[PDB]
Amino acid sequence: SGAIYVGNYRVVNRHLATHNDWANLVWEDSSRDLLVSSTTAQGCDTIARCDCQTGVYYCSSRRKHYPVSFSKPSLIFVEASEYYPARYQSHLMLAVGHSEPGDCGGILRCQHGVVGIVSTGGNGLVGFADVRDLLWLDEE
Ligand SMILES: CSc1ccccc1CC(=O)N1CC[C@](O)(c2c[nH]nn2)C1
Ligand SMILES: [Zn+2]
Repeated sequence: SGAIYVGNYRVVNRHLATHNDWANLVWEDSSRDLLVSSTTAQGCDTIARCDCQTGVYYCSSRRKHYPVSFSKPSLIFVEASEYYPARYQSHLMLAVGHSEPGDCGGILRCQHGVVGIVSTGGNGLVGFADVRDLLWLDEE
């Protein structure tokens, strides 16, 4: 579980998106595992606009924030699960770290702000859906 609240938007994992997210959809991308929906109140999370490769992420399976080195967003092959088949997910960044399915939504952050949220995992690796290129989230 977990979301980003920036302006009048809510960013969640497309596979965890609620009924109310679809009844107010703004943008969604199955290959990115991202879904943006509309909120009534203003959000206060700042999105990082940078090329940072070091940061801190929340892991709910450990009630802990872990510092990590992560690769740049890339087209990475992801194992088949009950939400998606085995395919290449785009804008994905991998780090060596603990990750469990219920961890999806935990924010990855650098000194510039919010980099993304947990999307993939297993094998002692944790994958994050980058949001630093969705420049429109700030404006409108
Ligand atoms: C943190 S995910 C994880 C952690 C430990 C083990 C396995 C996983 C993978 C998983 O169960 N899923 C469920 C949907 C998934 O998040 C996904 C796929 N593509 N985009 N989102 C991958
Ligand atoms: Zn940064």
